[PDB]
Amino acid sequence: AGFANIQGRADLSDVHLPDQVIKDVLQTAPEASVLLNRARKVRMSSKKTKQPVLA
Amino acid sequence: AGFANIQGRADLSDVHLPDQVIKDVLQTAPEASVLLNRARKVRMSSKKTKQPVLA
Repeated sequence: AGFANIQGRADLSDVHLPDQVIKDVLQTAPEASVLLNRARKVRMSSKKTKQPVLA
Repeated sequence: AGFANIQGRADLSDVHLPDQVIKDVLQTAPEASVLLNRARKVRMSSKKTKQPVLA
């Protein structure tokens, strides 16, 4: 054997030296859109809308 | 003999002419650390911590 022997990290399986886990995801919140909040909103009831204009 | 004699400082022992002692040590009080107060604080239970991230 000799004198150099010491217990190391690599002598144990990962089950006995587990990483601590933080359960929640590190993320920033989903950002809201510009046009769907600034623009005037109308319900469409057809694929196309028509309006007359003075020209 | 003579007229020249007078009692000097050097004619007494240091026991009888003591310096006054102020017992309290002159010092400024210990400062606080920056990161141990400013950062967010968590208790670790293993050499490593692992967290999931949106990527």
